[PDB]
Amino acid sequence: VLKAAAHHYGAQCDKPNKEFMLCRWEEKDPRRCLEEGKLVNQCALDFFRQ
Amino acid sequence: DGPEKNYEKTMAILQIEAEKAELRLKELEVRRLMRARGDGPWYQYPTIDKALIDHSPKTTPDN
Repeated sequence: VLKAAAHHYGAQCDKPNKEFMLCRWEEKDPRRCLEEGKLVNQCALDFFRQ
Repeated sequence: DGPEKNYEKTMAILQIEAEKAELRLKELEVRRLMRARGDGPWYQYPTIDKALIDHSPKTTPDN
């Protein structure tokens, strides 16, 4: 299911996903970007909701 | 030749040799300190060069 909608998911949810990746690639600690991970999941859910 | 010539020559030779002895003892002390502390130009054993490290973005975020 994810792979079928993978391309559209990346296009629609680019900004929240990219922000989270930047956080994990700068803070270098999963305990500092937990909230950013939440936003990615929420935005992913909205993508599938549409 | 005159005796004063040999007198002055002896004085000069004594000064040179004594300074050499002072320098030799000084060198031994300096060498011991450098080899016991590594804070001088001598006895600087090589360490890994930091230039080799690559800071480019890796695959996993937590390096």
